[PDB]
Amino acid sequence: SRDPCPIVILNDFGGAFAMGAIGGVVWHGIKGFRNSPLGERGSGAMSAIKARAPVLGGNFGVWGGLFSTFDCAVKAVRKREDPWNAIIAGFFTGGALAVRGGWRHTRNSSITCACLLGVIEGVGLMFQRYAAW
Amino acid sequence: SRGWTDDLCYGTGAVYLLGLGIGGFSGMMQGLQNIPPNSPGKLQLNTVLNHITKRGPFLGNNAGILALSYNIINSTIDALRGK
Amino acid sequence: QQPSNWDKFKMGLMMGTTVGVCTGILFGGFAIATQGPGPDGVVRTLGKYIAGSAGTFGLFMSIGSII
Amino acid sequence: QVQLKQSGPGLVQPSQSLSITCTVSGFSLTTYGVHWVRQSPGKGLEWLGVMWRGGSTDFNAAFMSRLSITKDNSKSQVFFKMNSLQADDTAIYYCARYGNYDAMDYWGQGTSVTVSS
Amino acid sequence: GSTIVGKTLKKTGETMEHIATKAWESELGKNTRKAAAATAKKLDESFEPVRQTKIYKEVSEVIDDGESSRYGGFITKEQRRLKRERDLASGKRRKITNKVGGFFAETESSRVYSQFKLMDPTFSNESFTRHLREYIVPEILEAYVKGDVKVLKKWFSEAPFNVYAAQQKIFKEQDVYADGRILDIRGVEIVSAKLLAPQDIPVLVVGCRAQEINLYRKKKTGEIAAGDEANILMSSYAMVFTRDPEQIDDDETEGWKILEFVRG
Amino acid sequence: DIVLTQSPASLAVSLGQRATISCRASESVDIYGISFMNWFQQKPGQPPKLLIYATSNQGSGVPARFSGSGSGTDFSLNIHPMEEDDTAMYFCQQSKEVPRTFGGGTKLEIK
Repeated sequence: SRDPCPIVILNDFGGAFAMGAIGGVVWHGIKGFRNSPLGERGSGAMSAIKARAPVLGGNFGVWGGLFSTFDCAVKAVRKREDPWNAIIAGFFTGGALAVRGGWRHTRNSSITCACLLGVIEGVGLMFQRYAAW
Repeated sequence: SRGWTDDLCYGTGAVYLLGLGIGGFSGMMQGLQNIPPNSPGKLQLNTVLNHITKRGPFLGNNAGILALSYNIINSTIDALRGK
Repeated sequence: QQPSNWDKFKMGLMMGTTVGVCTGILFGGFAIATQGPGPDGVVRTLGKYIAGSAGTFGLFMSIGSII
Repeated sequence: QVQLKQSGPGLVQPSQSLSITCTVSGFSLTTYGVHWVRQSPGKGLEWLGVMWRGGSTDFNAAFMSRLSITKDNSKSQVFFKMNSLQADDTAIYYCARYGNYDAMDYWGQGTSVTVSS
Repeated sequence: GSTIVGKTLKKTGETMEHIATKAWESELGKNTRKAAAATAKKLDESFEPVRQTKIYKEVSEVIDDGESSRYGGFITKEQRRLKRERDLASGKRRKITNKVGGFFAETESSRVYSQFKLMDPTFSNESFTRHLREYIVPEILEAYVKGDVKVLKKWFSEAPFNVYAAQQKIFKEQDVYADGRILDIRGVEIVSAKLLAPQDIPVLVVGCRAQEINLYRKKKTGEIAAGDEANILMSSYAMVFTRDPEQIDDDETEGWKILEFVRG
Repeated sequence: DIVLTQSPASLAVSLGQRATISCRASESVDIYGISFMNWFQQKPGQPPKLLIYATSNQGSGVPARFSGSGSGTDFSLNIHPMEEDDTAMYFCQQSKEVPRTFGGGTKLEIK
């Protein structure tokens, strides 16, 4: 019950941006409460929020949207419903993200994100199995 | 918040990519306007790449947060202000 | 009967904790070996990694349960 | 508010043990330390020992043989102990909090310790 | 086997590269690049009536600000001094429940920030981070890599300036002088606020990353003694800032001092 | 370790006049450009109270008529308006080396 391939991409971009912004609100609110002085805790927390929420929002939005574009492309090419595409496109998104830097940086980032998607796909089987029965 | 998961992902994404593209064109133009007088070549690429990645997300994230806050304020009282 | 928001938030929290536990030992598989004991210790480093990965995945999974 | 109080053991016998308890209020003993300073009338002020912020202790060189300073964060107490007392140690004993730049701002009531028989 | 590849492969991507630059620096390549620049200025002039609409100007006033300096960018020295004098002209014109309940209690960072707020009633994390990003770190890093000791005389303490002078003495014995540039500085942030003494002196910790090139030139001939005009290398800097309670009326320093300077 | 000395052991001033106390050290108590010397005031029946810490900063709640300055080995404390309740015993205390020590003592009265 999902949207078609070219028009789910903007939905993925927006969802990832919202997730990044709200998580940045919670994270930097706690940090700005911790690091501010005694009498001006709330003003420092609000200044930290308005200074550092959109960076996390844009970062998670770009990562999610680029992964969704690669996932739609590899679903359009491989034309299967295997979970392996959720590995493969994620690996390519690692090779899309840390290109500036070095060869070792690209290799390490792509291998690490591929392992992360692999353990996500490994974990999700038990939730699909035992929650239903 | 009450959610409703509609007119929020589309509104944020369609202006986030819009602002990102506008910042991309503006940053490419401004990086091209400040080419070094000498020609080592690779350093021109590094200068324009630092310029474009500086200019891009600054014109993306502000528009994204603006549309997200507008949509949150709208959808908070969308059904609560019918009258 | 899908539209139960509390069920979705509970499922997202539980799934975020279960992936956070696995990502904690995923982070701690090589960092303790490469950096040795460290200034904190062997147990403290893996515990901090598990707690940090669990929190940073559970919070964003709780947000992503609704969206 | 911030307030320190002391016990009152006095008029002790010579070559006996002395124990003073300083109870703090308004702060925590794991984020502030305590100095212990006596003031004899014939030798002026002098410095006995400190309990730092980090939990370590320190004493003076001339009084290292019989000094003891311990802490308890749960009951917010600092215990001072001198094993031997002689006639030259009749004085007033104070415990003081040290804050930024090692400044003894908040001082206790101070106990009058007398040695006689 | 696989270890012999990196000698052979890396050259073969390079030999085809310069021919490609020979393709790019040709008359067709230069003509296409210059025509692309000319039609880029043509499109800029065509969409200038789009940009000059006042609703777009108002929404750009809402969006655009100085926070672009958050995302990178290097400041020239004349523009940095102009910004400093502009701001001067503007201003001068068993886990118990008590551990859970101690979240509102006073910490060591509260002590440090309370001390720096008592010294000056304008200090905050955002304002000092803005002043640190726009003036202090580019000045310190440019004077560090260009080998100018008069700028670093005011900022450093006794120990890192003595270490830097002993470092530069050998280069003075090496008959060479240091030239370089700073291309971009990003991630200027305050890591943690601690007290580093048994005397409880408050300190602040600053981290940043930058792109730099280090090379040494002969003072007589001018040829390269070390480094390369290529190989732009990335570095990180960690500094420890503190404040003197006196000499706060001294401008061009504002009472700040650097205790330790670590390059990684 | 660092034997201190206070110059005016007996001092008497009239009302509203400036009183100056001089404290001298054996060595320099300077560290990171800051001098660690503090000033204490003791009433005849009270525990001592902090006045000046780090030689240029006022204590909490201390009125502005108490000032301190000096560096190197010599420090001074100034009270430019003299009030009638400022009759006490004054000490200077260093805070650099581990054996902390206090000054001799200064008696201040009004003629």
